[PDB]
Amino acid sequence: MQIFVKTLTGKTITLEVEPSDTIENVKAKIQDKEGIPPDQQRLIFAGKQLEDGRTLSDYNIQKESTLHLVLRLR
Amino acid sequence: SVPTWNGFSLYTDETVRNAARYAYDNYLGKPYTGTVEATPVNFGGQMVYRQHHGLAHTLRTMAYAEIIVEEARKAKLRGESLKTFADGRTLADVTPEELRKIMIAQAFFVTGRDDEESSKNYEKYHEQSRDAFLKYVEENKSTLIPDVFKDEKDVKFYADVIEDKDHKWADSPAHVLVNQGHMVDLVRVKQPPESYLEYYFSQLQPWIGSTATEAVFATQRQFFHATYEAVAGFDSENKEPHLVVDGLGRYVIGQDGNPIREEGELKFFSQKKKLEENQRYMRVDEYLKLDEVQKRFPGAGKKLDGGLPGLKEYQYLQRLNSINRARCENDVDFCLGQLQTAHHQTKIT
Repeated sequence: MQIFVKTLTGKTITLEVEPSDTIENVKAKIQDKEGIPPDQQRLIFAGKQLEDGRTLSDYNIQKESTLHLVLRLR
Repeated sequence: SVPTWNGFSLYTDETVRNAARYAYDNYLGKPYTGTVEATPVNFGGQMVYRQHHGLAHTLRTMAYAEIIVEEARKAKLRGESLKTFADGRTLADVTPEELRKIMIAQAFFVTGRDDEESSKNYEKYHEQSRDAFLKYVEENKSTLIPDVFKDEKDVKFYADVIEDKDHKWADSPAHVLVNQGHMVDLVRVKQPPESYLEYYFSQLQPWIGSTATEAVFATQRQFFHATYEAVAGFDSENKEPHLVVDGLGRYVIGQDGNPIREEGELKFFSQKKKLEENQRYMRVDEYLKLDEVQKRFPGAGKKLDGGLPGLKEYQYLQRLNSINRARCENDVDFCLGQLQTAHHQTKIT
């Protein structure tokens, strides 16, 4: 399963994912490709920011879906 | 064809800069007292209370006003026909004295906020923004009246623009510039960037024409770079769902090759309105080659990367994190210097 993470600067992060890696893990997956500390992450889906401890299939994200990555200053 | 200018400019006028200083010293530079994103940041070294709706944001809106009028004047001189108000004037007919009063109003437009709350504090926040503006004028009657504002009726007009109790965002040059100037600054954050750019473009275009509008958003990008704010990317082949900005909705493709229309205009779809099998949301790339969109939006087929050349995501983010961004958010002169530099940059060569 693959999902799409889009940044404001116009980058499309194709992730390799399975239905309920919690949102910590995907934020940890993002840290491994772009080096971004989760401290500074905000993930959005359908206009909703994904609280962690929860997870993907809970937010009903199937294949070929698009998410937004919004960066926080530290 | 165009009103004689004072030599007036946001970057040299002392009155406008004084209002900005005042707005910062007494509001924008103070901690948020609400709770939505009210926590301050120590920009790699110093504090920024209101990173989103703060000093740099406010000054950018004022800078938008300066360039929008500049380009409106050039547009009228080209013989373009711009949208008119009830008194017959266009944005090209804004006087120097009027633009000064507008910018002063702009300086106070978000002073009344207590946090970054989106919705439920709108009236309260603009009332306190209005109150701040009136307090500043009262404390400076001696110098402001009649030399800047003709009288209390003049003062009241701009206090009402700030107040915005009825949302007459097109009633006057003051209304258009204060509201659209505030609005276009959201390009620094909104996604999908293609949807929002097309939207804001179409909001501004009737007032100043396509050529002038392009120059505004091209200049805006440099305003963002100069104030260490994020510059969005644009891809006309973006496959993510198109966002209908007004009402935050969608467009839908049915089983037909075609998109669903009313009776004709494209049918608005709410985010919570569930679909038929074999229907789908319209993608950004699909919306951009819509013939009605192609005709009104010249940047429909463009590809333009965001951020900075040679920097990767976290590198770019770290740049936006630097102490220099904090300096823009805390030093009126420094921020105006940056904006002035970006404003005139194309004119040096």
